[PDB]
Amino acid sequence: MKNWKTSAESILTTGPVVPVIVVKKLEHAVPMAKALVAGGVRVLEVTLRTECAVDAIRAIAKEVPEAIVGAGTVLNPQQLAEVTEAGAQFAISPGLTEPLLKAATEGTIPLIPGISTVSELMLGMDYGLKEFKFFPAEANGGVKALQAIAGPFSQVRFCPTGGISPANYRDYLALKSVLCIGGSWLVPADALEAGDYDRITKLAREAVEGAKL
Amino acid sequence: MKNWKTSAESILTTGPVVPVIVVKKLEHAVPMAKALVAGGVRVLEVTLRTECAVDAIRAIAKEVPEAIVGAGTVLNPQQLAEVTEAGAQFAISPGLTEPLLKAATEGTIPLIPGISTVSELMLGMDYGLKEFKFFPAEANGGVKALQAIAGPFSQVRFCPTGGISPANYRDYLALKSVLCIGGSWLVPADALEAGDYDRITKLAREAVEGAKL
Amino acid sequence: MKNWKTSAESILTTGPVVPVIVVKKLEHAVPMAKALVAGGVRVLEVTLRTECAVDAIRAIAKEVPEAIVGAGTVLNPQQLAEVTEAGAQFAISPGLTEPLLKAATEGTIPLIPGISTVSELMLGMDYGLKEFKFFPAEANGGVKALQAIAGPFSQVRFCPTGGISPANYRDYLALKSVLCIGGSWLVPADALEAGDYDRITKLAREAVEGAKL
Repeated sequence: MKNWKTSAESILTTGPVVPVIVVKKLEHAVPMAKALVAGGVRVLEVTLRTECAVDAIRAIAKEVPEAIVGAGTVLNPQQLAEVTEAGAQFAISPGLTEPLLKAATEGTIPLIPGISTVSELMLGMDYGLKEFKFFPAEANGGVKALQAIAGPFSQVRFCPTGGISPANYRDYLALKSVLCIGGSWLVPADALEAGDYDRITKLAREAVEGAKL
Repeated sequence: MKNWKTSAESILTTGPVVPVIVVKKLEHAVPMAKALVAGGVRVLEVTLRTECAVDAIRAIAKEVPEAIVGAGTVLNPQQLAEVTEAGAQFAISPGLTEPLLKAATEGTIPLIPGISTVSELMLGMDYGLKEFKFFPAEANGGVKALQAIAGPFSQVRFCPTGGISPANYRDYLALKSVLCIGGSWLVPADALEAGDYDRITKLAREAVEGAKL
Repeated sequence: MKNWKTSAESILTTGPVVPVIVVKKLEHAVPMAKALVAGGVRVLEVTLRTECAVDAIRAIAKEVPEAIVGAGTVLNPQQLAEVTEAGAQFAISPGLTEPLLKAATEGTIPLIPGISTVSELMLGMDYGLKEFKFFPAEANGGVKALQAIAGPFSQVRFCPTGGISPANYRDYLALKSVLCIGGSWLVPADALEAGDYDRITKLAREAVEGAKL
């Protein structure tokens, strides 16, 4: 993608699972990141759903070089600019709009936007993108929906997210159109609100092993 | 929003139910509006699906000032201008497009447009909107679908419509992201056609009563 | 549209079933085509999902004059221009984009674009289209979705495709808003390579006979 030195494809094929992270207390950012890395998970999506989000991204970026940190829930060019300055390596949006696609295209980091319909995918393809997030996965119609929607597009790859759990992420990873999935079970709130990092690491390891066929 | 004296939020917080009205005979418009008001329902969405629709809005605005009358099935700038001229206090659309959104934001009355996906939600948000219609609610996957779609957006509120009835409207009204719902059961075509306003008033009163949470 | 001698309506109203074709081997096109027509199916959608696609359209348009040959999976003004020159009589897309919609109205052949949501349908209507593909049918919310849409748009007509087979195509065909159905069951891959045109004619024949309501 001309202006992106790091391809969206490389972000999505780094591992089978990209954790959708919600960090409430900035102090838990780094240890949580190092914990995930300890469990074999290197691409971390920090969602812009909390006050400390961007700060969390900046911290992880400077302190956990063994992890590729990025931003999630990026809804517009303003937020894209913010996470880019904070050090995010990639951006994930739950959906897409032309202003976001355009600023991302002209930007320096890869954006992996979510889509729910073929028209949304085609719009994204008009901007040169080939990797997308399928969100909300289950609500969109699960594996069947993704299969139909991926049908007429052989070169497109997806990262299904939304309703994905240890019980069904294998069903998605099995699809040839899928590169990886997104899950929020790796960094449970309760576990993060207790400093139980050993628990996080184990969830990552299980997530990675549970993905290997 | 800057140019709207009456906020979209105000429209949706007025009551738990917004009747989606289809009036075929102009002469029924006023007594219908009075009957609904009598039942405790005053946010009246007159859909642009019949020739007398615009005249209906005008008649109601004039003869039943106590009701907050507006337009539905507004598909483009032209129609939006036409109903605004006719006295509609708000506008509802089953979906959205940039031309409609831009014209609405430039206009004087709130537009509460329908979306089905996150990308459509984001487009509306690009124009500053925060209140939306979720249509067709049931066909889009119902409550589950909406919760998934509303997940990444805490400040957004909805008015789901499409397949909602006394049987399930409390399922929607129970959600934190839902302010109210739209339904067509308060004004059955036969009742309206038969000038049976007692029935309409009863339906409205039962609707308001059953929505209590 | 102003520049379509053969309306989209004409295409969709020709027969009850429109086979979505994927031709891997040129030279399989004509025999397959003739096989379909012999069964009573004249409208053939050749999807741009293979290298020989464009060649198959030209080959079928030359050796089978009665068949109404068209292109499928047309995604951008480039593929549209290509198929048009190759002799496609119409174009079908999985979804729609403004660039594609614009080039279509400027072109010479009718475009029947797919839509999944009311917002996408409205975009298409902003370009004057009245006929649309409903894809992916099942995932979109199947029959009930379509009916929900008929409310605000009673003049729009659809050709639903995706998850439709003899077990359910009648459920769609029964709807007033439906002109015809799209399906792939008329030409089973195995049957093609096996050179079993008889099977194709029987499937096509049963398709038409089964549609009679």
